[PDB]
Amino acid sequence: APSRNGMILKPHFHKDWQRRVATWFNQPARKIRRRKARQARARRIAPRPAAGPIRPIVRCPTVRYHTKVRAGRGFSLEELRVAGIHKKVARTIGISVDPRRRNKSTESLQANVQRLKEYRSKLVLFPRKPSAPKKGDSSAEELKLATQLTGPVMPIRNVFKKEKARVITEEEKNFKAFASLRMARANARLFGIRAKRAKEAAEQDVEKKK
Amino acid sequence: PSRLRKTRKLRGHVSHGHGRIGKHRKHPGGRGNAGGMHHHRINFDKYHPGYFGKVGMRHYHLKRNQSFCPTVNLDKLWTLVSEQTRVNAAKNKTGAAPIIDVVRSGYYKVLGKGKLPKQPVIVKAKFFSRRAEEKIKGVGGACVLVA
Amino acid sequence: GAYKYIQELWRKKQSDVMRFLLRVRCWQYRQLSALHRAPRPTRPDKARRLGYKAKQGYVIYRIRVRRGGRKRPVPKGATYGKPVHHGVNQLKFARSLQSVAEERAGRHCGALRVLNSYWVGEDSTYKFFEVILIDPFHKAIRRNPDTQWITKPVHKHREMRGLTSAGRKSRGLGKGHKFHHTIGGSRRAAWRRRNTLQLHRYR
Amino acid sequence: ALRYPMAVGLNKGHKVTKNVSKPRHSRRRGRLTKHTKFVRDMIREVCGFAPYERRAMELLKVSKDKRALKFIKKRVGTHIRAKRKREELSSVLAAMRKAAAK
RNA sequence: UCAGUAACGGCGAGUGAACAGGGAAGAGCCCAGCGCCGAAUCCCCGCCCCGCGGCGGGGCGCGGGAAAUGUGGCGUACGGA
RNA sequence: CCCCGGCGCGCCGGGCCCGGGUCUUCCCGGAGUCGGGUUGCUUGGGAAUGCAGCCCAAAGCGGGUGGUAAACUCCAUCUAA
RNA sequence: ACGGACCAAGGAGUCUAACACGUGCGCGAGUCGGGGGCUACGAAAGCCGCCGUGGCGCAAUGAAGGUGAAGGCCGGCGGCG
Ligand SMILES: [Mg+2]
Ligand SMILES: [Mg+2]
Ligand SMILES: [Mg+2]
Ligand SMILES: [Mg+2]
Ligand SMILES: [Mg+2]
Ligand SMILES: [Mg+2]
Ligand SMILES: [Mg+2]
Ligand SMILES: [Mg+2]
Ligand SMILES: [Mg+2]
Ligand SMILES: [Mg+2]
Ligand SMILES: [Mg+2]
Ligand SMILES: [Mg+2]
Ligand SMILES: [Mg+2]
Ligand SMILES: [Mg+2]
Ligand SMILES: [Mg+2]
Ligand SMILES: [Mg+2]
Ligand SMILES: [Mg+2]
Ligand SMILES: [Mg+2]
Ligand SMILES: [Mg+2]
Ligand SMILES: [Mg+2]
Ligand SMILES: [Mg+2]
Ligand SMILES: [Mg+2]
Ligand SMILES: [Mg+2]
Ligand SMILES: [Mg+2]
Repeated sequence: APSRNGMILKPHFHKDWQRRVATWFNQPARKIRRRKARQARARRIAPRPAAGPIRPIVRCPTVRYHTKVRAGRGFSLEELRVAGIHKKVARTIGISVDPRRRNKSTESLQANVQRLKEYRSKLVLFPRKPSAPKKGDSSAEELKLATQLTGPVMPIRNVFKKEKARVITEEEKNFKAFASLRMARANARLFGIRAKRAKEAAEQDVEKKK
Repeated sequence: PSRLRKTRKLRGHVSHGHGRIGKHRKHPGGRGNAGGMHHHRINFDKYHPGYFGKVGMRHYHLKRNQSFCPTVNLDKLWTLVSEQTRVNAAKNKTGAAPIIDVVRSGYYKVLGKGKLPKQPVIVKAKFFSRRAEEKIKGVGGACVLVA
Repeated sequence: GAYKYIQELWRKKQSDVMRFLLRVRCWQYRQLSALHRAPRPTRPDKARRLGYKAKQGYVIYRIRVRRGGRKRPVPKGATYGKPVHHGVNQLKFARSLQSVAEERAGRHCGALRVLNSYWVGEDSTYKFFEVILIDPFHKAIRRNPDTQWITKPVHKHREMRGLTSAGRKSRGLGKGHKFHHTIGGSRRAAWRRRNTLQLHRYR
Repeated sequence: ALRYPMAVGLNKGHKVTKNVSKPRHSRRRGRLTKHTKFVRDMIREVCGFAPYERRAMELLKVSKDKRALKFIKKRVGTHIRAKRKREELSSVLAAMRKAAAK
């Protein structure tokens, strides 16, 4: 029964919730198990980077996050094509490929193409047969220095373009941001109806004319 | 801890703090929010006006990312840049104003609560309030709209 | 390109040709038993695009299932409960008649592996389905890498766990906003996740 | 005058140079090839027309187009699917008139 | 985490997800079809060499069968020949 | 001190006779399924989220999705059985 | 009026979740790593900082489209008078 002032509460405990309680006492054990598998995986694939294949740069969807870039799933076939990397060869040298992803704009495309060219420049490639090097294999002098890389490959960061202070021009002072904003909403709101009214008037005037 | 609680003090006192007459019974009055329009009506009306009924339009598949618009008032505007940014601009003679990009700080709309220092500034933002634009213009600043 | 013509022909099920074949074939299927080993696929094009291959170790069975809904098997129609659960007629079974057909083939031929099935006929009483099964121990199957997957014990009785194409359609699987019920792999998997109280150590 | 990109209006959005590329190949699904057309025209010669299409074509002969659409829609289900079917049956009818004229 | 939220509900009692974002992990592929290749494909029996407690490798049979009512190779929407 | 395994290096008998780019010419798809009506169940899914029965029953610049039924019209995004 | 023949031992406001207020501590327009990761007691503790995503707080209001938080004086001009 309610008693004086308070909040009205609706706990979701009307089922057999005690039959499905998930405790977390195995949490330290999971952390050790996952860590022990990261290490055993890093040893297995050494000297390949422990983090995994290089990932592209992508912009997060929606207006809440489109100011941020993060690691994608894989490089697009257009990005790989522009960088001259065969799509089936890309995975064999630690490049992640995403055939689903599209490139709508050039800047994002060229950002990931430079990424692939920079990664290709840091790639140390061991010959398939150690004793018999081949055309693209790295020289022996840089194979000695090859060491496993920790952390994501070429980590992705959000870098802001610092704009230095500048004298404000009379044209910026005279700009009306709020009036511009309010009129932009109104024009978008009334665009369809205005054209419909305009079209009828043309027909309305034409019928009298002819 | 159980040693600091009433039960330890209620040993030997028969009823245990629930009375000899009314006793502690299972669920008098109902369970949960029962009776809201009935024997519990005074409590609900007195403390929860508006609780019963419906108001306004429904919206299916609401996506709260579409209405994302963090706001900042003008009185906190200069905290988005460094302290030396303000003093260097204040004391410089060429008249160059620093650019404050609120979107970089994580805000979209600029609001007008507060008073600005007497110092020109260029403010970039997706949105402005009317009073924010005038206060920014009153100090010799300029509003810049970004997308 | 004959399979192209046959496929298009079997799309004209109300043409004079196809109506005559469906009608007489349905008559013939009706004089046989509800479970009947077929000598070859009555629909070679439809069978093969469902995985059937014309090699030893692939077999066809024709299953007859009674048409209609599911009556509640309660005596004298009494359900002994609240009015919301009094229905006896007009109730429907959660799985298709094609799925029931595959299950009846899979249960009979417990040593085979149901692969897929397809529609071959129906009248007001029966629907007829041909089921594609595989013998998982024939060396024509075990020595082919592309069919070794279905010899694994994890693929026993696919039709009985909603794994075939017909069976999996009643499980509400799929990508997107229409299939939230089965995020996690199944309806119960989504339910357990949504109905389990996570009590972290530090809470 | 001074103009800025805006998050509202008819030209809203951050400005990015649009890249033009070959459309994904999956986007030609359902495009009619000359060979598939030949096979479908052949099956029509072998098979013919379904009874509801024959009844719908009787309506179109007497120019009862509104009733022809209503009959077809009740059979196929949707206005758009019925419009396509009505046009196709009209083209069949018009083609037979031409053949008779020849 | 979104979120006891959008929504459902004698709109009462009650019920109630998803997307985005951050992480764990990370891997991608194959047919039918459309075609080209002399069925180029497969199963089993008999003999010889090898291996043989996971029954397979090679060679030889005008040995048997399957399979043109379609096996195999190339190839599958990221296009392919 | 025993055994099992894993990782390496050689010989024998086999199989493969293997790729990239630019042009030229060609080819390209899963049907009593989709979709629609209705019934029952189911979902937060609300002029109907999913599933099922019965009836109707496809198309090919088509089809599906685009969270309020419908017509017209642009777009975006995928490519079901 | 009901229970109690007698003795021993056992025997009843707990734990989880949510909320409110009070109090104590830390930091403070901020604060919180809880999930994740790094490095016998120890499943502990320590660390992360381009792991602060995210929660709560820092802005309210409207069903919503949306909007979103002091003024005066001096001098000059335009208009009314
Ligand atoms: Mg009380
Ligand atoms: Mg007392
Ligand atoms: Mg008390
Ligand atoms: Mg008492
Ligand atoms: Mg009482
Ligand atoms: Mg009393
Ligand atoms: Mg109580
Ligand atoms: Mg059920
Ligand atoms: Mg499995
Ligand atoms: Mg379906
Ligand atoms: Mg909250
Ligand atoms: Mg429920
Ligand atoms: Mg997500
Ligand atoms: Mg990871
Ligand atoms: Mg083929
Ligand atoms: Mg695909
Ligand atoms: Mg498919
Ligand atoms: Mg039920
Ligand atoms: Mg329900
Ligand atoms: Mg709409
Ligand atoms: Mg008494
Ligand atoms: Mg007594
Ligand atoms: Mg307190
Ligand atoms: Mg321990």
